[PDB]
Amino acid sequence: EIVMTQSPGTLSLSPGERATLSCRASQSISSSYLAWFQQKPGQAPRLLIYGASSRAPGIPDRFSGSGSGTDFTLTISRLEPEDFAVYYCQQYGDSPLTFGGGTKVDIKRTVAAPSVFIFPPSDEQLKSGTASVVCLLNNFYPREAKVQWKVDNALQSGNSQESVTEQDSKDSTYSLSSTLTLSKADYEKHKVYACEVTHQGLSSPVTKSFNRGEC
Amino acid sequence: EVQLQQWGAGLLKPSETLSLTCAVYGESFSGYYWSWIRQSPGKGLEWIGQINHSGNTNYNPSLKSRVTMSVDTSKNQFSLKLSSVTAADTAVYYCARELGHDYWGQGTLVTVSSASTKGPSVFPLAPSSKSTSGGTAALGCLVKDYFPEPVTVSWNSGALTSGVHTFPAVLQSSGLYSLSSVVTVPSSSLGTQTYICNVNHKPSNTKVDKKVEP
Amino acid sequence: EVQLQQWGAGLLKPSETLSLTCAVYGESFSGYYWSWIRQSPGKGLEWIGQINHSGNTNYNPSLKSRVTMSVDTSKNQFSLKLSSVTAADTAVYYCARELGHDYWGQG
Amino acid sequence: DIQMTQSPSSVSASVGDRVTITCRASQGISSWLAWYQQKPGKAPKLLIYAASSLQSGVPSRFSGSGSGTDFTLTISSLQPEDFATYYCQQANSFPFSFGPGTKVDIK
Amino acid sequence: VLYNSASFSTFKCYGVSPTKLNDLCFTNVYADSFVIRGDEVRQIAPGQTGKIADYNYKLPDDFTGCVIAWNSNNLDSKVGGNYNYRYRLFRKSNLKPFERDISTEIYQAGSKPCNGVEGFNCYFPLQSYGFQPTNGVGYQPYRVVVLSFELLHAPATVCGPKKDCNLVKNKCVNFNFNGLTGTGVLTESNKKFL
Amino acid sequence: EVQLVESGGGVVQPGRSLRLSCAASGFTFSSYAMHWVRQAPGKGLEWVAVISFDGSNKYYADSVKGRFTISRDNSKNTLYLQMNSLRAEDTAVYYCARASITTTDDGMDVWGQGTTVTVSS
Repeated sequence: EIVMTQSPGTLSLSPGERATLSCRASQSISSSYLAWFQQKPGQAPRLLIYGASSRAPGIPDRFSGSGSGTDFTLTISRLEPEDFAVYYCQQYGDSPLTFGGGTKVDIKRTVAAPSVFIFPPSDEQLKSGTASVVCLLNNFYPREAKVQWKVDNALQSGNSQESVTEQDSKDSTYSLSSTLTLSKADYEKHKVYACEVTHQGLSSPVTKSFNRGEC
Repeated sequence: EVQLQQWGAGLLKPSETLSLTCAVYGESFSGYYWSWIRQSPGKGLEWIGQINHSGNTNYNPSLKSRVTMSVDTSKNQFSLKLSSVTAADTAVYYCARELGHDYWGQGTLVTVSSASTKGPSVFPLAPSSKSTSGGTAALGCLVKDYFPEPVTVSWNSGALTSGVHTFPAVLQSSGLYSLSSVVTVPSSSLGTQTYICNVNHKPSNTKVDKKVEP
Repeated sequence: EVQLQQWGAGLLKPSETLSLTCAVYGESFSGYYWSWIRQSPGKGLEWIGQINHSGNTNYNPSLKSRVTMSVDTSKNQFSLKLSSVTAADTAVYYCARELGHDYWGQG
Repeated sequence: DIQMTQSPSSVSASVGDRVTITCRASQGISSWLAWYQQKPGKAPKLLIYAASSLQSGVPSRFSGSGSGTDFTLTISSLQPEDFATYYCQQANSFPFSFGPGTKVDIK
Repeated sequence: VLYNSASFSTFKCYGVSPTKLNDLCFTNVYADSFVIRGDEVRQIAPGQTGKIADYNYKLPDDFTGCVIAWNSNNLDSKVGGNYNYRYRLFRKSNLKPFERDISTEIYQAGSKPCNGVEGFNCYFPLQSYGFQPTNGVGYQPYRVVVLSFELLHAPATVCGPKKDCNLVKNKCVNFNFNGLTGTGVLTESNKKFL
Repeated sequence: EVQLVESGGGVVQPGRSLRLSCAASGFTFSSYAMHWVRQAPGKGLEWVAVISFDGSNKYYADSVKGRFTISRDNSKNTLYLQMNSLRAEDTAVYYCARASITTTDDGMDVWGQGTTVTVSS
C-alpha cells in the first residue's frame, strides 16, 4: 500500500499560464508506472499521461509529464478554459492500485471583499425549539474565510458548521454561509450574537453584531 | 469502444448489504479484468477489486473481508456485493476495465443512513435593518430537516434567477439534510415586488411557497 | 437522553419474516432491557418482548413461538425477527426501554 | 569454493592495440563477475561489474562479456593507462576468489 | 537443527507437528526458495489470496509441509535499490498450485493488440522490488524456504536420525539391534558371520 | 570528495594481536557493506572478510577463518578488524573497500590507500 500524496492542495493560476503539479509518493515506483487522471465535475476520470512521460492517445500536446523514482511532475503549458478540474495520479507497481489525494485548479482574478450579512432567528423556529444564527459572505475571491462566533462577549467553537458554494461562472467569486445552532434557554438568556471574519480582502477585520429584542 | 452501464440501489441502511451490477456492451467481455472503483468525499479514489470471466478475484487488503464480486458470463455482467455497509460507505461507485485506462462507468451514488423520509420545513428569514445597507440586503428561507438529498429552491417560479446562490446541503447529526438559499435584491425592488422561495421535494411531494418581507 | 432510531422493511409478503432494527444513541446502552411494542388498529398496544446486552430475552407468551431477538453490543443495536408473518401483523412497531416509561422510538 | 584462472599470464601490446583477456570459472557463475585495474603502488579500481557494464568514471572502452564459466574483456582503444594488472572476482558464493592477474608490458 | 534455530521468524507448520518431524519417513522432500517482502509473508499459506499467491507462488489446500521465513535486510539491500528481485504483477488468470510461470509476454490491458511492444495498455508483467537499507520493517526482504513433504508408493527414501546408546555386555538387558526386539544376555562370541 | 582512511597496522611480533582501523568519510557508513582485501608482496589480491551494513552478519575467507575477527562502529565511522593467532605468512598490505551489497552485487566502487603489515623476527 504505497501512500500517494499531492503537495499543492488548491492551485490557482490565471488562464493561459503554465501550471506544475506534484505527486510525491511514499516509495519508489517500479518502472515509472505512474499516470495522471483528469475528472471534470459530474463525469468519470480520464487519462492524460501514462508511464509518467508519454501522452495517452487523443490527448492534446499541451500536457507533459516527467519525474522518476519518488517525484513526479505534471506540466500544463497553456491553461485552456476546458482544463480547470481535479487531477489525480495513479500508480501500478504494487498490488493495490492507489490514487492521489486529488488537487484542483481554478481561474485567478483580483481579490474581492466579503459582504457580511447577519440574520436573527425567526419566531417560528424559536417556537420549534431550534435557535439558528447565520452570517453570510458574498462575492469574495480568496478561499480562506474564518467565522469566529462570539456569544455574550465570550468565545465559543465547535457549535457551528460552514457551507461553501462552487465558484460562480460569471464573476468567479465565492459565497460562504455558516450556521450556529443554539438551545432554548441558552438563546433566551444570551444577549449579544456575532461572528468574526478574518480575510485578506480588508486589513482591518470587520464585525457586525445584533441584539435580540429590537430590530 | 465498450459501453459500461451500471445500476444498483442508490439508498441503503446500516447493517445491510450493497449490491451493484455493471453491464458490458460492444467488445468482448472475456479475456479481461473488470474493476470497481469507489470515490468518497474527503478521501480520494479507492480501488475495490477485480474479477474476470472465470471468477478469479483480486481484492483490496483494506476491503478484503466485506467485498465479494460475482460474474455472469451468459449476459456479460459483473456485480459487487459489499456487506454490512456503515455511514462511511457513502460514495460514488464506478465500473471500469482492469486499470481504468480505456473506459469507465457512469457513477452510481450510494448513501448509507438510518433515517426515514421527512418533508422539508421552510423557515422565513427577515432582512434586518443592519443587513439593509441602504439598498443591498439578502432574503431567503432556511430549509431545516429533510432526509433525501434532492431538493430545489427557486425564486418567483424562475422569474428571479439573478443573484441567487444555492448553498450545498449540510448533513445534520440527526440524519436530516439542511439547505439554505439567499438572493441579493435592491430594497426598492424588494418593496415593489414580493419574492417567494418555491420548493419541490420530490420524495415527499411538498410544494411550500413562503414569502418573507421586512 | 437516548435518541432511538428505527428502520426496516415496510412492505412484506405473507409467510416471510419481519425484521426491524433499533439503534441507540445518547447515554449508556449496557445494563438495560430494550423492549418492542406493537400497536395495531382495532386492537391496542401490545408488548412483544425484551432483550439486554447479555442476550437474555423475555417473550410475550402469546407471541412466543414466532419471536426471535438479537443484540449487537458492538454497534449499540438490537433487532426483532417476527417469523411467519400473516395478514394480522400489520401494525406500528416501537422500540423503547424495558417498560417504555422513559424513552420511546419513532414507530 | 570457486577459483579464478585467467589464462593470459601477461600480454604484450602497444598504445592503441586490441587485446582480449579471459577469466575461467571452475563452477557455473551466472553473471556475478567483476574486473579491476591495479596499477602497482596504488589501490585497485573497478572497471567491469556484473561481467557486462561500465563503471561511472571510466571511458566506454572496456567491453566485458561472457556468462557461465568464460568471461572475456575486449578493448580496442588501448591507452598509456592500460599497463597494469587485471583481476576477476566471482560473487556467487561467499568465499570470493580473485584472479592471478595479467601484466601489460610496453612493446 | 531447523526447529531449534532462533533466527527464523515464522515457522508455522500445517500437515505435521514440529515435535514429531524426525519420526516420519517421506518419499521425497522439496525445498522451494524465494525472497519476498515483509508484508507478503502472510500469503504463503494454503488457501490465501494475493498477487504473490495467485501470480507467483500458490500452495495447494492439501499441503503436507512447513514454511520457514527469516528477515534478510542485511543480505539483500542496496543503497540505490536492489532492482534484481522481481515479481509477476499482471497475469490473466490465477496460477495452478505448485506451478511456475516464466514469461515476458506483454500484458494486453486494452482493445488494441500489441505484438510484444510496450505502449498504451501494454505493460510488462514482471516488476522489480525496491529493496533499500533505509526501508522500514514490512517492506524489507524476507527469505522464504517452503518444505513440501511427499508420500508416494515408492519406499520412504528419507527417514529421521536413529539415535542409540552404549553397549552393555554380560547383563540381562532389552535390546533393539536395527529392528530386532528381544531380551537376553549379550556376550562376545567367535561365530564368523558372512 | 568521498575518501577512505585506514591505519592501525605495523610491525608486530608473531603470536600477538593486531587491530586495524579504516575510517569512513563522505558517505553514510550505516548503509554500506565493507570488505577487506590483502596483497602479499609480489602476489595477487586475496579476499579476507566482509561485514553487512548493520554489523550482524559477517563472513571470513577460507584461510583466516576462526582466527581473524571483523567488526564495525557506525557511530565512529570506522572499521574494527582484530587479528588473532597472527602468523608470519600474513605479511601483506591490507585494503579496506566499500560495497553496496554484502554479497557485492555491484560493489567495490571506491577504495582507500592501504596499510602495510610486516610480521617478522
